[PDB]
Amino acid sequence: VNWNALRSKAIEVSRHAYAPYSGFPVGAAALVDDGRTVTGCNVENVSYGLGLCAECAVVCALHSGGGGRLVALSCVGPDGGVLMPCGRCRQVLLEHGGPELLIDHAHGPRPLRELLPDAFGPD
Amino acid sequence: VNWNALRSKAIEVSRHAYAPYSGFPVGAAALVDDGRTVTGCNVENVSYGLGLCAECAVVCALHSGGGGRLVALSCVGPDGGVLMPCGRCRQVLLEHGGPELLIDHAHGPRPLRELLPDAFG
Amino acid sequence: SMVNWNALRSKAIEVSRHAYAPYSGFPVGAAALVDDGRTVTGCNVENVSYGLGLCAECAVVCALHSGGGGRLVALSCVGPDGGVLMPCGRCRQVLLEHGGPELLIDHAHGPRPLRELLPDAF
Amino acid sequence: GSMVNWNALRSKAIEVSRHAYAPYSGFPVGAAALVDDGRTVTGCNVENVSYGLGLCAECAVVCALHSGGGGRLVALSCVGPDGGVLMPCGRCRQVLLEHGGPELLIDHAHGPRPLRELLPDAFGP
Ligand SMILES: [Zn+2]
Ligand SMILES: [Zn+2]
Ligand SMILES: [Zn+2]
Ligand SMILES: [Zn+2]
Repeated sequence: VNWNALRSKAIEVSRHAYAPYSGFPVGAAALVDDGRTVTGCNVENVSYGLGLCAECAVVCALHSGGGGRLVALSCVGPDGGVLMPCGRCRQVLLEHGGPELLIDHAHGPRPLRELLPDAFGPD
Repeated sequence: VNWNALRSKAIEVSRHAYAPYSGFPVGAAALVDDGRTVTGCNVENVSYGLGLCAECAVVCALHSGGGGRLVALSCVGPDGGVLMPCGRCRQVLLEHGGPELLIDHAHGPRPLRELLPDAFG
Repeated sequence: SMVNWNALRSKAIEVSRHAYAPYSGFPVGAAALVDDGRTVTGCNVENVSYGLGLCAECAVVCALHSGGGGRLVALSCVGPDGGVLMPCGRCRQVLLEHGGPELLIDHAHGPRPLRELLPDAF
Repeated sequence: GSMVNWNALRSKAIEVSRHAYAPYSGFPVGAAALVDDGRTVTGCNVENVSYGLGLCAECAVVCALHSGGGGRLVALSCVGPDGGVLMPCGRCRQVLLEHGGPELLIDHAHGPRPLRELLPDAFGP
C-alpha cells in the first residue's frame, strides 16, 4: 500500500466536497484488491440526516466500478489531516473490506477490527 | 437527452448492485450539465438502514468527478423497468438537479418537482 | 374529520422544545394522531456526523411502534415559532409506511394527504 | 454497572422487541437504556420498503430520550429475536456516543463495557 498516494488522492477529492451546511469538507480514497483506487467526498443535504459521508461515496464507487474488496482507506479532513470514519462508515466499510481493511489514522494506519470491535454482523 | 442510452447505462451498472438482503438490484444513470454521464447502483448493509440507494451513488459520483448539476436521471429495477426514486432520493436529487431535473418514467420523463412538491428546503 | 389540528400542533410545538439540534440551531417537533386515539410525539436529534441525524417525524414513527403499534392518521410538524413545516422526502417515505397515502399532513392552506406530497411512491 | 440492573434492562428490551416493525428482515430488535434521571427509555427497530431508511432500536431509544425530557444515557441493552444480547451497529455506536459519551455502558454477554471500547478513537467535536 502506497499511503502517501492514498492521502494525496483523498486531499484531491476533498476539494470537490459538497458540505455547505457544516463547512467541513472530507475526502476519502481506497485501494481495491484489483489494484485500482476509488475516491469519494462528502455530500450534505438540507435535511441533515440525508448527508452522505466520503467513505460511503468510496463504497458506492467500489461497486459501480465493477466490485471487489477494499484493502486500505485514507480519509482526510479540511486541513489535510487524517480523519477517523464515523461509526456508520465503520460498519459500511466492514461489509466491503472486513476486519483486516487498513484505515489511515493521524497516528498511523490500523485494521478496522481495532476501530469496530465485536461488530454487529451476519452471524 | 438520449433516454434509451441512460436506461442501458442504468441496467449495465445495476449488474454490480450489492443487494444480497433484498435481492432487488437497482441501477441509476444521469447526465450532468458538463456532458458527463455518472452511474450508481444500490449497496445494502447488514444493518438495513445503512443501505445506500443507486441515486445516492449517482450524487456521490457527481461531486467526486468534479461537480456540476444533474439534468436527467434514469433508474431501473430487476426487470429493466424504470423505477421512481424513493422519497429520500427525491430529496437528495432535488439538491443537485433542482425541481426541473428530469426523471425517466415508462412513457416519458417528468420533472422532479412533480415527484416532490412543496419540498422541504 | 374529527382531527383536532390545533391540539396536534400544540403537541408538536411542546415536543419541539426538547429537540437536540445544536448543529443547525433549528429545533423541530412533530405530533401524530394514531388510530388507537393516542398522540405520539418526536423531536429532531442531530449528530456530529450530519448524515446520522434523525428527523422529528422519524422519532414519531419510533414512538408509534415502541408504544404498541398502529397506524398514523394525521401529523403536524413545526418549528419553534409554531410555523408548520413540510416533511422532507425521507420522512415522506417513512411516514407512508405507517400511515399510507391518506395520512393527513398539516399545512398552512389546510392539511394534505401524503399521496399528494409523495406521488407514485416507491 | 457495576451495580446497574442489567436484568431489568434486558427484560424491558425483550418487551419492546415484541413491537418491532421488521417485516423485511424478520429480525426484530429491542433496546432499553437507563437515563441519569433514573428512568428507562425503550425502542424497537422500524424497517422501511426502502431499506436504507430503516431505523435501529437504539435510534428509537435516543429519540425517546429527548422527546421524553432529555438527559444522558448511563446504560443500554440491545437484544435480538431470541432474547440474547446484541452488539449495536456502527451507526448506533456513533449516535449513542453523542448522548451517553465514552463511558456509556453497553450490555455484552461477556460483561458490559464502555462504549469507547466498542468505538475507539471516535469521530467527534
Ligand atoms: Zn461517516
Ligand atoms: Zn432511494
Ligand atoms: Zn425528515
Ligand atoms: Zn444500529
